[PDB]
Amino acid sequence: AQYEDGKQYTTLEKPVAGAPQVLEFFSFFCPHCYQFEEVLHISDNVKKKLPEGVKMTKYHVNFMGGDLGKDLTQAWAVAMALGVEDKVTVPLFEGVQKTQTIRSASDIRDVFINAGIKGEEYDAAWNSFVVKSLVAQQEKAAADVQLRGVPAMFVNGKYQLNPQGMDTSNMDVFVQQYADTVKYLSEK
Repeated sequence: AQYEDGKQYTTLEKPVAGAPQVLEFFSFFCPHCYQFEEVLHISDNVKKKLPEGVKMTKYHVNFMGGDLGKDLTQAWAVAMALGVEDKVTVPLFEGVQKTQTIRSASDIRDVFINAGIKGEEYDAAWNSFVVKSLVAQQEKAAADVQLRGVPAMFVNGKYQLNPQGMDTSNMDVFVQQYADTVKYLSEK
């Protein structure tokens, strides 16, 4: 067939109950994640082809970058809580990986301040239990899909995208295949 288990995607031995319909994992420290988001625009290309009524969820991971990596997961929680993901994703990626001007929790906060989030608003979110649960949710989701690496994407808690089974020659053909595969999986 055109889409095959073991080729464009794999199937989780242990399907995740109540998982987000489309779940992406990343780290702001992850070079391939920078490529996925800032050059390939995988998330956005996936979103453009998704069926009506299918939401995309994106979680950060702790295991790269030590203390700062965890600070970044907490800041991503803040971004989700405040609904400002599309204002901070690019400057966080660039701050960590392009300029390398993000070296502490304060440097992360500066990105939000510069993007127009009020200091009081950021600090209240940062120290909130809503954000602590969002951090825990991200960690629990990683456990649930038995996550080994990033970037990664899972559909309906059942299927794992397998980019190594797709074409890598033309970036653009790759991105289209990846996006087409997520849409196929969402309808499966």
